[PDB]
Amino acid sequence: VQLVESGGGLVRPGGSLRLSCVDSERTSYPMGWFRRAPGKEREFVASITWSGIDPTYADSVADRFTTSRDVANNTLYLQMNSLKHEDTAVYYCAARAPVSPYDYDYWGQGTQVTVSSHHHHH
Amino acid sequence: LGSISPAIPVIITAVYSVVFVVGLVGNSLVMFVIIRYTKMKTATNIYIFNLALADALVTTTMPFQSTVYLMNSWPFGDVLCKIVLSIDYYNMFTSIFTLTMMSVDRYIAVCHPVKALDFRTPLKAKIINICIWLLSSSVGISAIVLGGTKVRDVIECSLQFPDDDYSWWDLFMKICVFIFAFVIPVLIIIVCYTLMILRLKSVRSREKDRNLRRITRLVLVVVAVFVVCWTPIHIFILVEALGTSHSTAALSSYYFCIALGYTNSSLNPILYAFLDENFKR
Ligand SMILES: O=C(N[C@@H]1C=C[C@H]2[C@H]3Cc4ccc(O)c5c4[C@@]2(CCN3CC2CC2)[C@H]1O5)c1cccc(I)c1
Ligand SMILES: CC(C)CCC[C@@H](C)[C@H]1CC[C@H]2[C@@H]3CC=C4C[C@@H](O)CC[C@]4(C)[C@H]3CC[C@]12C
Repeated sequence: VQLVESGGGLVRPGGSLRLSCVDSERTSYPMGWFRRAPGKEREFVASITWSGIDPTYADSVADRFTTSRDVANNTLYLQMNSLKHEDTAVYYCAARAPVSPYDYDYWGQGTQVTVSSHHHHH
Repeated sequence: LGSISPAIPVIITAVYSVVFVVGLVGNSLVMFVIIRYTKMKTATNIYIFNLALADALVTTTMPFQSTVYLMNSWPFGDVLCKIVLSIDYYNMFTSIFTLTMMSVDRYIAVCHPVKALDFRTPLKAKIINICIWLLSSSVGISAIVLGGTKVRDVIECSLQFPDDDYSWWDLFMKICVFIFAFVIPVLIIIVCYTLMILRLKSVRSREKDRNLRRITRLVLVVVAVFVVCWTPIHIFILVEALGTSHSTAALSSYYFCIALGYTNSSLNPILYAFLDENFKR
């Protein structure tokens, strides 16, 4: 897999998850986040520049979520705190090729995030 | 050399007019855009607003400097003196410390990416400005209590200290302002942005060089403006306090250096907001 996505799964409402997307082969730069709810279409979560300095956020998640980019390890992060039952979706990593704003060249397989009554057991 | 004086005070009053209007309109324009369109829900815009607000209130004091230079007296009492001085000091630190935490925020963003998640939140930005509010209000309350008028036949508005017992607390206060409003800032903003570029230069081809060139140019400019504008007046104040002279040219050069300090505040809306890739869109 090119875009290595992890950090999803079950989380309690008001709980946190740190999503991480890395391209070890260095064939692309993970620079974006998108999510697809069970019914709703593709929704923009957050973006960041190659430099990892300017992070763009969607009004809905701007207040809770925080994105960062590890330029050294070519890794994109998505800190998701105070997670509500509206954030339950399949989160996709958006990567840009090395060779144009908020448009990705490589999409992610998905790291489905669920915000329900059980985060580990009961 | 002679009695006939050159029209330098007219030129100074003209520069002040430009720097005052450019700064007051510029920073008022930035705040308007953030309040009516961006809603400052992100940590980035929170900094941009608080910088614009601080630079908008520092230019407010500027006509008083202009007037005092030409009249060569403060006839507006101690009550206005205490108010005008406190606004001039308070927002100087609020302008410079917000400007420096932007440097620290951009530094952590690149060099400490896991910390950036736990530091570049709207809450954290707000807390950082609440701290910048506290650190400045200390100098603000100091300017309200110590500020006043002195007859030593031209009336002067300044921080008044007791002269008794070979006291030097006037000089002492100026050295504290010089190190906490210039020395530690300049060094924090130089160290943060240099380490930031060094990190990006250590990434392994045309995309890296395109960003590195654009960021280095941006970095050089933002600090160049802070150095070009604050270094003349900080040194002038510090040398006059350790010495100097009270000539006509020496008085003209001082208020030209004063104007440069206000220029930093007037260029910040263009240098940080009207150059922000997110504020334009
Ligand atoms: O002489 C007056 N104030 C000092 C001289 C310059 C300003 C200046 C910079 C500066 C640097 C180091 C300082 O010690 C210092 C200052 C202050 C406060 C902040 N100002 C920021 C302006 C440039 C943007 C004062 O003390 C004064 C007197 C009567 C009315 C007024 I209005 C001012
Ligand atoms: C990068 C920039 C800001 C530095 C270069 C600006 C130079 C020209 C500035 C910085 C400090 C300034 C000096 C500050 C102190 C004095 C003492 C005064 O009695 C006469 C003028 C004089 C000597 C100033 C003249 C101009 C000066 C030398």
